Amino acid sequence: DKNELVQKAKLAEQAERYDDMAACMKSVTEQGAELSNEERNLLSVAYKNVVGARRSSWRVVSSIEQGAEKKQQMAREYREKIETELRDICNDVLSLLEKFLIPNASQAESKVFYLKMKGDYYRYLAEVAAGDDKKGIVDQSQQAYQEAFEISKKEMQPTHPIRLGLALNFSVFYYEILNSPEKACSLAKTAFDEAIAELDYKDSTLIMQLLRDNLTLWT
Amino acid sequence: DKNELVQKAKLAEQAERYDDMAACMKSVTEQGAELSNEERNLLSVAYKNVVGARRSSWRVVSSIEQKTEKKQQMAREYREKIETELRDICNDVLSLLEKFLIPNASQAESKVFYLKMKGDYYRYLAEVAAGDDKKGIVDQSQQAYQEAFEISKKEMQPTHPIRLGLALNFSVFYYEILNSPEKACSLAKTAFDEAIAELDSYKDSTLIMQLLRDNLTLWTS
Amino acid sequence: SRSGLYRSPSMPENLNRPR
Amino acid sequence: YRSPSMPEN
Ligand SMILES: O=P(O)(O)Oc1c2c(c(OP(=O)(O)O)c3c1[C@H]1C[C@@H]3c3cc4c(cc31)[C@H]1C[C@@H]4c3ccccc31)[C@H]1C[C@@H]2c2cc3c(cc21)[C@H]1C[C@@H]3c2ccccc21
Ligand SMILES: O=P(O)(O)Oc1c2c(c(OP(=O)(O)O)c3c1[C@H]1C[C@@H]3c3cc4c(cc31)[C@H]1C[C@@H]4c3ccccc31)[C@H]1C[C@@H]2c2cc3c(cc21)[C@H]1C[C@@H]3c2ccccc21
Ligand SMILES: O=P(O)(O)Oc1c2c(c(OP(=O)(O)O)c3c1[C@H]1C[C@@H]3c3cc4c(cc31)[C@H]1C[C@@H]4c3ccccc31)[C@H]1C[C@@H]2c2cc3c(cc21)[C@H]1C[C@@H]3c2ccccc21
Ligand SMILES: O=P(O)(O)Oc1c2c(c(OP(=O)(O)O)c3c1[C@H]1C[C@@H]3c3cc4c(cc31)[C@H]1C[C@@H]4c3ccccc31)[C@H]1C[C@@H]2c2cc3c(cc21)[C@H]1C[C@@H]3c2ccccc21
Repeated sequence: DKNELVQKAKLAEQAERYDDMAACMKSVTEQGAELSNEERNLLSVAYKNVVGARRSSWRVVSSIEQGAEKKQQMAREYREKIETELRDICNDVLSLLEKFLIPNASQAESKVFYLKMKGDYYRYLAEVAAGDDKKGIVDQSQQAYQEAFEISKKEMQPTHPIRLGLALNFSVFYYEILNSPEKACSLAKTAFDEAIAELDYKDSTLIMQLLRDNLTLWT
Repeated sequence: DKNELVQKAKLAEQAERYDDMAACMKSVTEQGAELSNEERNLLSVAYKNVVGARRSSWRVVSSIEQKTEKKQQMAREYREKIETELRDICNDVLSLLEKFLIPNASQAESKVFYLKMKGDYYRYLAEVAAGDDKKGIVDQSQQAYQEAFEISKKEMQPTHPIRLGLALNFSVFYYEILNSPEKACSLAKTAFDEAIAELDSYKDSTLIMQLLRDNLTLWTS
Repeated sequence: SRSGLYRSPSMPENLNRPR
Repeated sequence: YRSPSMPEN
C-alpha cells in the first residue's frame, strides 16, 4: 500500500535512517503513479542524504590521497570502494527518473524538478568520473539542466523556488564541473535580479541568499 | 596486518564511516593482543557512533509510538527493528570485552576503561529491555561499573579523566536506569569535589568536571 | 576555500521537520 | 533528549 510506505519514509526521516527512507520511497516510485509534492520531496531528501554521505567521505579520502607509498594505495582502494557505492546510488536514482518520474510528470513544475534531479545525479557521477567517461557524463548533466532551464523560464515565475533552485545548481555545475566562473556568475546573477525584479515564499528568499553568496564568494 | 587494519580504521574515522571503523577495530581486537591506548580509543569511538545512532533513532521512534490508532503499530514494529540492531551491536561489544579486552588488560587504567565500557553497553541494553530481563541486565551493568569504581579509587588519581568519566557515567546509570536522583548526585558531587581537592597535565579532566557539575545543577533544581 | 571539508554550495536540505 | 554521559573527544 502506497500510504504505508510513504508514512514509513516519514518515520525513517525523523529517525535519521536515510537508507530506510530511500528504500521506502523507491518502492512508492516503482508502483508507477505520479508522486505528490510531498512524495517527490521525501524521495529527493532521502537520496540526497544517502548520496551526500558518500560525496563527503569521498572528498576527505581523496584529500588524504595527497607522502608514502603503501599508505596511499590503501586510501586509493578505499576511495574506489566509496565510488562504487556512490555510482550504485546515482544509478538507482537515474533509473527511477527515466522509467517512472520524468515520463509521468503532468505539470511543468514537476518536469523541471525531475530534470534538475537528473542534472544533479549526473553531476555527482561527473565529480567521480575518470578521463574517459567524464566528457560524456558531464554533457548528460548539461542537457538535463538545459531542458529544465528552458521549461522553467517560459512556464514558471522567477521567484518560484524550483526555478531559483535549478539556477543555483546549474551555476554550481558551470563553476566546478566546467571551470567557468563566468557562466556560473552569469546564471546566478540573472536569476537573482530577475527574482528581485518581480517582488510586486520563505524558500525563495533563502535560495536568493544562496545565489548571491555564490556570487560574493566567486568574485 | 594488525597495523594495516588500524590504519584502515583511522581512514574510516576521517571518512565518518563508523560501521567500517568498527569492523576494522573488531578484527584488531580479535587478534588477541593487548590494545594500545590509540587502538583502545579507536575501538570505543567506532562503536559509540554505531550504537549512538541507534539510540537516538530509538528514542525518536519511541516518542512517536506514545503520541500515535493502528498507525502506532507501525512505529512499534520499527522500534523493534531498531532494537534488534542495537542489541546486536551491544552484544558484539560485550563479547569483545569478555573474550579479549578485560582478561588481557594489564594496567588499572585499561581495566577501569573496559569495565566502564562493559557498564555502558549493559546500560544501553537496559534502556531498551523488557521487564523480565531488565533487572538482570541492570545488575550486570551495576556490577561492571562498581568493580571499575573500586579499582579506580585504589589505583588512580581523582583527576584522571577515566576515573572522572566512570563517575559521570555511573551517576547517569543511577539517575536514568535506577530512579535515584540523590544517589546519582552524591557520586557526581564527591567525584567533582575530590578532583577539585587534588588541584590545590591534562585538559580533558576539567572538561569532564564541567559535565559532572552540569548534571548536578540539572538533576536538583 | 577548498580543502577536504569543503561543501559544494548547491541546494541544501532545508525546510524539513525538526524535533 | 541527550543522556548527559561522556562525549566523544
Ligand atoms: O589551491 P587550493 O586552495 O589548496 O585548492 C585547490 C586544490 C586542488 C586544486 O586542483 P583541482 O583543480 O584538480 O581540483 C585546485 C584548488 C584551487 C585551484 C584548483 C581548483 C579548482 C576549482 C576550485 C578551486 C581550485 C573551485 C573551482 C574548481 C572547483 C571544483 C570543485 C570545488 C571547488 C572548485 C587540489 C589541492 C586542493 C584540493 C582540495 C580538494 C581536492 C583536490 C584539491 C578534492 C578533495 C578536496 C576537494 C573539494 C571539492 C572537490 C574535490 C576535492
Ligand atoms: O580542470 P582542469 O581540466 O584540470 O583545468 C585546469 C587546467 C590548468 C590548470 O592550471 P592553471 O591554474 O595554471 O591554469 C588548472 C585547471 C583546474 C586546476 C587549475 C585551475 C585553476 C582555476 C580553475 C580551474 C583549474 C578555475 C579557478 C582557477 C581559474 C582561473 C581561470 C579560469 C577558471 C579557473 C591548465 C591545464 C588546464 C588548463 C586550461 C587552460 C589554461 C591552462 C590550463 C589556459 C588555456 C585554458 C584557459 C582558460 C582560462 C584561463 C587560462 C587558460
Ligand atoms: O514529564 P515529561 O516532561 O513528559 O517527561 C517524561 C516522559 C516520560 C516519563 O516516563 P518514563 O520515565 O517511564 O519514560 C517520565 C518523564 C519525566 C517523569 C518520568 C521521568 C523519568 C526520568 C526523567 C524524567 C521523567 C529523567 C530521570 C528519568 C530519566 C530517564 C532517561 C532520561 C531522563 C530521565 C515518558 C513521556 C515523556 C517521555 C519522553 C521520552 C520517553 C518516554 C517518556 C522515551 C523517548 C523520550 C526519552 C528520552 C530519554 C529516554 C527515554 C525516552
Ligand atoms: O519507571 P518506574 O520503574 O515505573 O518508576 C515509577 C513509578 C511511579 C511513577 O509515577 P509517580 O510520578 O507517581 O511516582 C514514575 C516512575 C518513573 C516514571 C514516574 C517517575 C517520576 C520520577 C522518577 C521516575 C519515574 C524520578 C524523577 C521523578 C522522581 C521522584 C522521586 C524519585 C525518583 C524520581 C509509581 C510506580 C513506580 C513507583 C515507585 C514508587 C512510588 C510511586 C511509583 C512511591 C513508592 C516508590 C517511590 C520512591 C520514591 C518516591 C515515591 C515513591
